[PDB]
Amino acid sequence: MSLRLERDGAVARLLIDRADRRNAFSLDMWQRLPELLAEASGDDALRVLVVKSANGGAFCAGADIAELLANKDDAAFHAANQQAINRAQYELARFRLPTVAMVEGDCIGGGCGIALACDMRIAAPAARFGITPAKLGLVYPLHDVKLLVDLVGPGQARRLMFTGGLIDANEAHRIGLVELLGESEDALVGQLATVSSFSTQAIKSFVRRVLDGQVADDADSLRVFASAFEGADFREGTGAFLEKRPPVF
Amino acid sequence: SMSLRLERDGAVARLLIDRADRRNAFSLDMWQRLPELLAEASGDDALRVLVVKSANGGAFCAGADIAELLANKDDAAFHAANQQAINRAQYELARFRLPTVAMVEGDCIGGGCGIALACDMRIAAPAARFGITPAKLGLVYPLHDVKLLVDLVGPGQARRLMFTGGLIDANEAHRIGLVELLGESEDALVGQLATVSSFSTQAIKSFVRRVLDGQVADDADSLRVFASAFEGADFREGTGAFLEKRPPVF
Amino acid sequence: MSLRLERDGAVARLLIDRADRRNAFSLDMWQRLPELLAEASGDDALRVLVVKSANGGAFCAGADIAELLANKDDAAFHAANQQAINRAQYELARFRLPTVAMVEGDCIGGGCGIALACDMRIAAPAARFGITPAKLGLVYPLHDVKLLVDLVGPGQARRLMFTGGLIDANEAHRIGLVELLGESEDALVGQLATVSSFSTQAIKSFVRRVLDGQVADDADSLRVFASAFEGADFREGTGAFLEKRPPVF
Repeated sequence: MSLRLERDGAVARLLIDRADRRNAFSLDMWQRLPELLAEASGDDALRVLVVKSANGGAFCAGADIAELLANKDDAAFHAANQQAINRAQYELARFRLPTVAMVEGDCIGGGCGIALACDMRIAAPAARFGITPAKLGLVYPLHDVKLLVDLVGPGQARRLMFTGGLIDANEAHRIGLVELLGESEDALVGQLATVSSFSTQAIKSFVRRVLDGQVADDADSLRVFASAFEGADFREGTGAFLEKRPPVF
Repeated sequence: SMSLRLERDGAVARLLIDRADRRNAFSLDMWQRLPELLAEASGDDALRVLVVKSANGGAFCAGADIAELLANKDDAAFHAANQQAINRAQYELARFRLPTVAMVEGDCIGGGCGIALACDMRIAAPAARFGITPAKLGLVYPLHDVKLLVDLVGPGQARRLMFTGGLIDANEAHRIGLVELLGESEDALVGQLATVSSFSTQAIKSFVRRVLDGQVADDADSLRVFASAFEGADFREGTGAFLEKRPPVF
Repeated sequence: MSLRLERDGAVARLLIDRADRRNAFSLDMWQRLPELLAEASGDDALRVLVVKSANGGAFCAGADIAELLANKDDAAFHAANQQAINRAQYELARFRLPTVAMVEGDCIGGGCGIALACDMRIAAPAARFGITPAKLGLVYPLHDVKLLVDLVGPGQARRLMFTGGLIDANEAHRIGLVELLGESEDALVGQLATVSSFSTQAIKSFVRRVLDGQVADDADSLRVFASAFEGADFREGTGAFLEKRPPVF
């Protein structure tokens, strides 16, 4: 399959495997993505989801161009495609566990949307980023405009979206589009896999609350904080600390 | 008075600050003039990008006309009118319908920094310097402009600059996100901005403004705007040009 | 005297003085902090508050570990500690005057919280930063999640909070966690102490309104702006300029 899930204990990988079209997404792939997220989310052992190319190279060149051109006069297709992309983007960005995009090549348009929906991004030296709807007279979904502005601010967001020009790995790192430069996700994934999954999931939800406009602590966020002390992970943390050993979460 | 003037050149318009003998400092009449020139530029259907720059290079804008400030220091009526005129100019520049670029080649201070902040993006040449200096005279900065600054550089850097009134150079402005690009000239960027879809740039600019105004999710309107693109002439030109392996002419 | 306040005219110093526990905070230090803020705030001569270690080295290694372990099953302690930390953080972040954190060593967990609640941070070359609740199965308070996201954005915030990994002074500077690199706060403090305190206090409040979600000027903010022209600092600013002398605010 051109989009598949691999589950390897604490780590799952969402793999994009369509090298002959530079990992371009078709409508069926967009529709499939939420199903794979649901499969991954149902695994209690999972600690981190990695999104990456199955074969290195391009991360995702964006829209399937043959599909775009074949359906350029098809209103039903455009509506279905809009909904599928928006669903996929919405769900990926709110996946319960930490998510990492490993970008080793071109990450364009809808591909950039996928990367933006992950919690953090690692860029290898060949990585390139761009958002190109202005080159076809199209718009970017507001959900994804917000993901972009959240990371790089409105100046860089407009620079990228108005021009549709590509930027390289170092510039993406400089402007905050990617958090890390590196050849592999292994080191980061190792760190993410060993911490408390109670903590990561709760903190992830707090960050989302802040991004959705929450300004101060309220009764619920105070309760979530306090609930940690009743949890098994806190008991493992304190027990491990007393025994001078690493906690095993 | 031609201390602020508009040049319209097809797809590109230039809002030129032309008061070299006062280092491009703004007087009240220039603040009044600014939205009038924006209205003229906006009425042009052929326009694709507005560039804000010095007519003569050097200083972009050294801030408030100091002679005017001192002469009117006890004049409450002047202060009221000046506050409202500046706030109108800033508000309108920040919401200009098309892409705007500030080309900064020298000192960009106070209200001058306000103008640069109200553009969509900024390019800084090597001699560009930036500062917000109201704390040196016991003044405040408008909340609208505080927000423009915090949007770009965050509250730590915003407070560093506004509390001290100290200047930063082009490289530090670039590092903290006050300017998006370093360069001697706007020509390359303007060329890119002039040749993309103006349907796209205007719609996207409005989306970014909705996000900055606190919009969190897509709604009926934003979903409609997105869908409307496929009914547009620019999309038809885009796909037609792609099939013919030629550049689109939007 | 683990936490103490020095008042030196225009400059006050909140000094963390517990070197034998790497400046770790106990409950009583958290409770003492707002009392010292109230004392500082009552001084009309004050222009800037500096938060720093009394003895260089670590800024604050985080929670008093012996205290944490001794109270691991004490619900009353957890409630009191949560309340004290949140109050201290809330009040420090809203102190009426400019605040500067001078970080010369490790700044971890609750220590990073204190640093984040200052207006700006200077890091010396040995400074290191980390937020580590995920290593103990705990959450970070939403107020402090917001302080972090405000500075570094959601990507870097999640990188730091999910891994609990430390970053060095240069990376903290690169991602916007600290505003300045330097060995000493003296130059910055000199600059802050000589500007208008009418201006700094008013501007600080405007920045806070923006962080709390204010998007446009309103009657109140227009009024605050206009009120500057009736103030003694504006008269001193213009009078000094006319007399070609430095202003004395």
